[PDB]
Amino acid sequence: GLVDDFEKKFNALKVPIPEDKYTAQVDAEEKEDVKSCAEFLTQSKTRIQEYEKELEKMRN
Amino acid sequence: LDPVQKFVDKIREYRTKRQTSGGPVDAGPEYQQDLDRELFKLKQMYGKADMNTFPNFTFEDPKFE
Repeated sequence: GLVDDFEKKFNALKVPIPEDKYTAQVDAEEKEDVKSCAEFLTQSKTRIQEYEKELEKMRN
Repeated sequence: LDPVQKFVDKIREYRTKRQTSGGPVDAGPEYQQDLDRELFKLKQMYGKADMNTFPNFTFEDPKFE
């Protein structure tokens, strides 16, 4: 019963799925949002405001 | 073929051989030697494990490039 032994053993042997120990990207992302996202966007908005304010005057 | 037929003589000798139960008939120590040799080539082909046994598995971690 080698074959029987093996067929059994083969089935209902559950091969492990590899741990995803690798999504530190999620983190490196959230980081570059501190960075890119807020910081840049905040300054860009403020610059667009003044530009707009500067076009304000010029209309008069 | 007509004389050529007279197969008979071959069978008889087939018969005495086949009628013999005690390993392979008229051993000669070489048989084992050759056997073992080919038994060794197959080890080379199929691997160094106990082919009587179900296999162990330790899997490789994934790899990134």
